[PDB]
Amino acid sequence: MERKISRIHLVSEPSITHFLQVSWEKTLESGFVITLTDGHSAWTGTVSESEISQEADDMAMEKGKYVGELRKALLSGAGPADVYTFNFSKESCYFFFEKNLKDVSFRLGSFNLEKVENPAEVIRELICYCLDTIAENQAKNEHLQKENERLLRDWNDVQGRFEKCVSA
Amino acid sequence: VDTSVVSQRAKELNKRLTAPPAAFLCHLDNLLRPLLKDAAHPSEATFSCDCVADALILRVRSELSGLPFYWNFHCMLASPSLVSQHLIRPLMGMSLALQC
Repeated sequence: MERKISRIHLVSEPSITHFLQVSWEKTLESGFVITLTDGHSAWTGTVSESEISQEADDMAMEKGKYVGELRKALLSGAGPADVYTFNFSKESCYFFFEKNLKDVSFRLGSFNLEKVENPAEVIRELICYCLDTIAENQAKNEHLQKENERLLRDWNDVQGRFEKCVSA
Repeated sequence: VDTSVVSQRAKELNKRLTAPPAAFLCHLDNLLRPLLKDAAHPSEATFSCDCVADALILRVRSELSGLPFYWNFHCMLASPSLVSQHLIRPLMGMSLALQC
């Protein structure tokens, strides 16, 4: 169960930075759970395989690149030549994200979310997951540093060893 | 075709768009001009032709920024005046110039 957090600036409220978490089981094709939050309230929704397949079919685009576009948009991993915009209608709880060209707005995806009744639980879970990831990354980095020091020492010794061997 | 029908046909062909006619026509020109001006220039521009009833449906499919872009020319048989003014008189002009 992999998760990814991203920062999105909705067009409606540019001055506020919203957080969007997307969780998928094994691959992005199998459906995902999306939770949007702003620090006080959260909305959660789910997308299954059927919905993504139908959306891909409707667009008349090859399904091999629809998943790539969704990965580049929802997960916030994209180059400088592409820009995405997200809009969230509160009353209709409708969340759609699109790709913005030069005055050529193309729609990419649209979902519907439901207001959660335990915002504190969602925020606490997000913070706890972030802290756990930070700790694991720090431990892994320390281990890698130790291994690198060991390898450097071994190479430094073997240099002089080779010097002596060639001398003899 | 004028600008009014461009938006309608764009809505019908490729949905979920929010672009004005000007940008659509600019994209169409940028796609078409390179091919017509010079050939043997791969530009991911699939062209197809069909006939239904005294009409010519010319379908062009392209990818802009990695997204589909479809357009259809619903050409109809030209009037005698246009055909003459565009092919007949110029041809005789060239023939006479070459004879001179």
